[PDB]
Amino acid sequence: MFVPSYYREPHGSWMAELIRGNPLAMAVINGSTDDGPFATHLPIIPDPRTTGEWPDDLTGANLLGHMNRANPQWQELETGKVILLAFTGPHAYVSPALYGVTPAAPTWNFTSVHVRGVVEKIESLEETLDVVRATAGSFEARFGDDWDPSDSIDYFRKIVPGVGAFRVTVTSAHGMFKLSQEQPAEVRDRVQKSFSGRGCSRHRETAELMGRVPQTHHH
Amino acid sequence: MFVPSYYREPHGSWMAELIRGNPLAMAVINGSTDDGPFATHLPIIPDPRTTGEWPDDLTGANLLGHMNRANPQWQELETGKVILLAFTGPHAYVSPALYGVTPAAPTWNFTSVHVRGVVEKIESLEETLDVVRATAGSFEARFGDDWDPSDSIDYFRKIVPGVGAFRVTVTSAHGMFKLSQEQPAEVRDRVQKSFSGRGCSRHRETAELMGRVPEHHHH
Ligand code: HEM
Ligand code: HEM
Repeated sequence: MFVPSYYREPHGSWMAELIRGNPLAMAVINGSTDDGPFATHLPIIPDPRTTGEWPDDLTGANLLGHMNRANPQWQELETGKVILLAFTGPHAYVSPALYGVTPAAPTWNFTSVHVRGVVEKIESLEETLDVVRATAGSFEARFGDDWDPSDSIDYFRKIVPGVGAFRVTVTSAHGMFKLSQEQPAEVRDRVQKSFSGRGCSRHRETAELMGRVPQTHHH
Repeated sequence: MFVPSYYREPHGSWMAELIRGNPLAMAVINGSTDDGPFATHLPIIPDPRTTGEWPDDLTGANLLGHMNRANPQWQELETGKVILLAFTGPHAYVSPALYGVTPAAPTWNFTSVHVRGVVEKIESLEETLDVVRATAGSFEARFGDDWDPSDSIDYFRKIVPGVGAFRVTVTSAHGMFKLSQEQPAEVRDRVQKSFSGRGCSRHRETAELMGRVPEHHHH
């Protein structure tokens, strides 16, 4: 991932936070020269084993995902293949009108974590079930409404033969936190102020992240 | 793009619409077997000279983008290479507690357009400057606050040698509009109703899309 130094994650935990808050990744592997790469949007969770052995920069951590086994990308997920998982968080277009500075150019503030690693296909029926149930339980607790899977565990087992589950061992993770760090403090405050007053949560989230980046040229 | 039949764009114009509102694409090309694919977030516009604005049918359309020429992906972007541009729109986790049905599994409603095409590198500095000026002007009208670049056109010339601009001639465009179409009408209404009341606009945006649609995912 190409990241100018002033847009790198302010601390490694920001990557963890973004991955956990936006776990529907784009999973990308090389394809043929004529087809281009494969890409599938699919849910990713940290492997619960990694919680007790957490690496600061996520290197060597294990993530889990699944996809449809009818999806052509599944046939290509050979164990040992390199994979990219791209997670995106809040973002918003920045009008130069908020800068109060001339000259200037517009830009887009945005947040992204690119994780690279090696795929291992999961074939076991029980381990596949462990993946989808841990994904269901983690997402429901974080984003849901106290739904109880207990009456649907047998339902999961009925449909689990269709699941293509896989593990990613992380070889690198990098954050792009493009939040006006190139601008003077007075200029970032003006954008952040304008973004807070929008009321559209995505703008508010972007403003909150820009406020937590310490004082550190793009465009 | 792998898309179950019931999640495909109901009309080609939905894809243009999504790209229009979320033009910061993830631009992806193949890499080496050891590196994995290249991926860069960058802004995409229709070529004003040809396509001009967004058409229902994107096949054969000409798009333009740019990235930093110092970005390793620029070196690998040979003219004639295939590229993927992935655009994402609104999305939201769906708790089964909204279904009122047992058993069930959770899911994530989301929207995505994958555009594939053939790359042509732009080398003229004036044409490169044309690309970024058209991008800034288009985005400012759509997302900004009436900022006038006139006093910054000389600033653009100063920094434009760093711009790697490129054209994509589109060979295919496919939409993933995952909006609970696998669920019965009463269930879709109930999820959509809940998304309207959340107050996070991303949820409202997802609800508005579910309302526009008149199947065995997780079934
Ligand atoms: C909890 C959050 C979950 C999310 C967000 C989620 C999301 C998804 C997505 C987006 C796909 C399509 C992948 C592709 O395009 O290749 C998929 C596939 C699939 N998932 Fe999940 N899933 C979740 C949990 C579960 C659970 C608990 C099960 C139970 C076994 C399950 C079973 C399946 C199956 C069978 C498929 C492939 C066939 C189909 O789409 O029905 N998933 N999932
Ligand atoms: C709304 C309008 C624009 C947006 C959203 C935008 C966005 C971006 C992004 C995301 C990158 C990073 C690409 C990478 O990671 O490799 C970039 C690079 C660049 N953009 Fe633009 N751009 C816009 C307009 C312009 C204009 C008008 C110019 C004037 C020349 C310009 C000059 C550059 C340059 C020189 C770079 C490479 C070096 C750097 O990032 O500072 N951009 N732009």
